[PDB]
Amino acid sequence: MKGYILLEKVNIENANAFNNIIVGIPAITSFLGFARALERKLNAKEIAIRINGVGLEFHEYELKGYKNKRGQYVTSCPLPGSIPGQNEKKLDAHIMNQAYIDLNMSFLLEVEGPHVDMSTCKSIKSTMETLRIAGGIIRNYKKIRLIDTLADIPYGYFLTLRQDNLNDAAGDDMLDKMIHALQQEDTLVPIAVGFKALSEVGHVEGQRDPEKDHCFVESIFSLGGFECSKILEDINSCLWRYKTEEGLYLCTII
Amino acid sequence: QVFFPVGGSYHLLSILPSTVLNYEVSDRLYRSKIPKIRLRLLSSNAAST
Amino acid sequence: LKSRPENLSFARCLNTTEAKFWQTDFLKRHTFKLPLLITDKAVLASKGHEMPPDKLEKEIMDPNPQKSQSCTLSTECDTLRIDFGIKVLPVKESMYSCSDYNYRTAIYQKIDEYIAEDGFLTLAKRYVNNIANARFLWRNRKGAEIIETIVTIEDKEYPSFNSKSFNLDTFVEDNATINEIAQQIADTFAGKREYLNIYVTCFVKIGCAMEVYPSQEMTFDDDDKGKKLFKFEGSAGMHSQKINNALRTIDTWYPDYTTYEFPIPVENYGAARSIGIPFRPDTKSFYKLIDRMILKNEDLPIEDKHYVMAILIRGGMFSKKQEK
Amino acid sequence: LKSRPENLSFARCLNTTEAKFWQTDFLKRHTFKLPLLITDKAVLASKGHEMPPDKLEKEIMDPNPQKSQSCTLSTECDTLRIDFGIKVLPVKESMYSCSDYNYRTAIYQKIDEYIAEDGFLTLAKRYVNNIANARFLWRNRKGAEIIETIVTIEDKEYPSFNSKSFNLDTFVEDNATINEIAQQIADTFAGKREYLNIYVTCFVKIGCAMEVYPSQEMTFDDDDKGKKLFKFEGSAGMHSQKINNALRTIDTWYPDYTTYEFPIPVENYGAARSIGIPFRPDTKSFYKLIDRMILKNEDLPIEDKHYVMAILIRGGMFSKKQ
RNA sequence: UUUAGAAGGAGAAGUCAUUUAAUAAGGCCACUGUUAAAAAGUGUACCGCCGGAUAGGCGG
Repeated sequence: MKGYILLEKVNIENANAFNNIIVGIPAITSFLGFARALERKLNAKEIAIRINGVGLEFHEYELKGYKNKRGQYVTSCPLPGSIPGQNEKKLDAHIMNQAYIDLNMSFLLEVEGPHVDMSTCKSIKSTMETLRIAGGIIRNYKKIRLIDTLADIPYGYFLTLRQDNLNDAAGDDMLDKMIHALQQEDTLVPIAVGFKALSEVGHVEGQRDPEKDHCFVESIFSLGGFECSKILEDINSCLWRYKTEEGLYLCTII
Repeated sequence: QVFFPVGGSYHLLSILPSTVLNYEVSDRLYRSKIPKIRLRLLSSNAAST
Repeated sequence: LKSRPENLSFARCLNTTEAKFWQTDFLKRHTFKLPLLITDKAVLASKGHEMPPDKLEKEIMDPNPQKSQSCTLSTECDTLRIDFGIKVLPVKESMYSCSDYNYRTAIYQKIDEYIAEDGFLTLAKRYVNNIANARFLWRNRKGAEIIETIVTIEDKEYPSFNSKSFNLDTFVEDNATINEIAQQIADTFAGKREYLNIYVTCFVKIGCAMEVYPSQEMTFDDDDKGKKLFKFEGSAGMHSQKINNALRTIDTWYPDYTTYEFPIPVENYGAARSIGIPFRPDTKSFYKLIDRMILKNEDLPIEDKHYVMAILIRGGMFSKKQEK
Repeated sequence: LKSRPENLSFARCLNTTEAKFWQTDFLKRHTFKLPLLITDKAVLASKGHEMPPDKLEKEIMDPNPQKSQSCTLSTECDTLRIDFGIKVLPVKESMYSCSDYNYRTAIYQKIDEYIAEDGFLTLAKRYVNNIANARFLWRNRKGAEIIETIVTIEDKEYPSFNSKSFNLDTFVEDNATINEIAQQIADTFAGKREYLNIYVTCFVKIGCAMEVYPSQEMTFDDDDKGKKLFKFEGSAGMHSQKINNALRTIDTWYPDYTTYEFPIPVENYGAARSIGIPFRPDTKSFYKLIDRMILKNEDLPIEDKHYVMAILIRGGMFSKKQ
């Protein structure tokens, strides 16, 4: 009994916003990891469901910092309290690159499995209070609803994948193509969409969990665009789902 | 380090940053007109270290 | 168990949000409110900083143009209102990462023993005491006529407090509202409750057209070097880090407490920015106690247990000394 | 202790709000008041500045378009009313930061001794004197007929003042109202009370449709050029840090005082823009005096103690590089 | 199982003195607002009695 569950107007504060060369919208892997963590939390509990495909609907945003009189953005960071390792006893601590953002957004989860009903919404509502989104903290939400019609989606702008615009530009290396495609269209923005592979599967001394498979990765960047909900083509052509290849962990639409 | 759902199992990642890509992006954005951020949250001593 | 695990981490169980400032009148504080905004300003000072006796003879009579920002109540509203909220999560279900397994079992066993022995009530009472006395007013507090604090859990409006009649060096344990709020907090701490939500609203009668003190941002810019205050959705506010630092000022068990007689924020080495010296640079630090508790099994005194669990509620990265 | 700590700063103890300008009539002083707004005005100069004789011949007869603002009274009201307020906090509870405990205890002991001898009464009298003679009017004081100042505490309306009688060079300590207010101010300064809230209302009679002078905004060479005036809640007003400078004119203990014989604002190096010479460029400065008072632990004349307490009341950043 | 886990930017302040925006002028012509209507919805609730109870109950 497949269905769609909509989480309405979720507020996130101090969400991580600094990739290697991207500042602003957090990586899609963070949202997919949040959905996977929610699914794992439920599966560890009695209610057994599964989540495949997440749709993001932006409503509001605010970068942590201020705007210069020249129009640029200047980002602010919290005062570093203490850092483990050497020089951990001195009052002042070193400052690295970081950025933060607040955002209020709606989520659409394509959930499948037995017993998809109002009890599932109540369970997700009870268990979502102990979660974090992209390193941020959830503060408030509008409601949780069960949606099967596209007309029930509230007003907002979704985020999709537009790699065709990247591939349809001049320049040999794709950095020039990305820059040129950004020059043509002001809607397009660069987003992180996954990780490549820079080594082989193995085991190393010291990791988060010495049972899984270790692999050094890189950050994968592509393009994306914003489409209004009222002019959306179809429900299925807005979702984000995993994709696994030979060291090509990625998120796509399909 | 993060966890990725490979198939039905999980993989452990060890994300690393590409500084040469960062330097190239800085140069290209210097000679461009796309909106950008400066991100001057660093010091000479730290960058040396 | 030979040493700490190579990768162990925790998360804070007391999550606060960003405070928001509103201005109103005291006689109508329950009905209406008005926004409070931050206004830019420029000043022209004189060079009065300590200069070497060579540069001083050349630029003593020089003007000093500087930029700044300020917040100020209006001429007909004399009450400052600050609203925020707290989220409470269990300590046991907060160890995000632990590489080892025997260490995890030992940590769970010690936490369960502490829950059975005390019940997380001392720390809960101290946190609610910090809430009640309105320590979160780092600067605005001074020179206030009436301070009133109201705490609501989900729908039950608990009776208001009077933060003026509360010492900032002593802790009170005889109060019914404090008792029940701390009991619910301890229930969420131990594991009997999945989560807890708290909403705090404070009214201050600072005076008419006086000055309020929002939090100040930490920014870097080559041209500008002025003062920039924190703007939250177009209104003045306070950072969540600053509020959290006031709440965790409960440490009264540090060495040489009888020489100082004031609580300090709980940290790994007992360092406080106000004083400039670490109060626990030695075997009373968190690392030494956690080594004398888990690695070599030994029943520590109750005060050190309180400090260790208070550190655990704060959270951090308490891993082993990483090596090449 | 041997030196000042690496982090030391004092918060101010006399918090003055921002003045707001209103206009009224003198006979209906306690009846009504009207807002006083600011009006734009563009001007056309004739290039009257000093120029080198090279381009002077070719560029003398040209016009000069600039822009500016102005604020004048209306054609039916001749009195200007200024309202503001002061908050007084204890001197001891003002050290914002100090990265040493011995220095904190030494400063507390010195303040306790100063309270024991003097009691912060002379400075309170001088501050109320600077309130009474209306030194904060600045350019509005010139060419005025009647200046009347009223000070209100809580709900007690103190008797009015005749501000023109007081002289801007000598301090009067024989007035009953001045001493009565200064007693409360000294009590708040010492620590007998927690805070004090004073409210000041000044009526100045300058004439019908005359010109008033609010504070002028400081503009850097980024936005534009032209005169801009300060608008507080729409109406014109004075900066809060400009009123505080007038109430800080109490320093009559500098060297070479007999040569000039006037007060100056309390500064670290004794700088005075009104005369352009520095009065404390040497061992009589605050930095030299506070070291002998605390570190060397030696007695000082009561004038230097007065100056040091006056500096502490204003506040500042007295840090020290290692 | 989220580029995961952690965080006090803070104290001090005088913007300012001057000013000639000024001369001249043609808004002009032409035009089809049209057809049809239920302000009614009770139109305003009075004289009296048992009530010693401002409890609650009868007659025209």
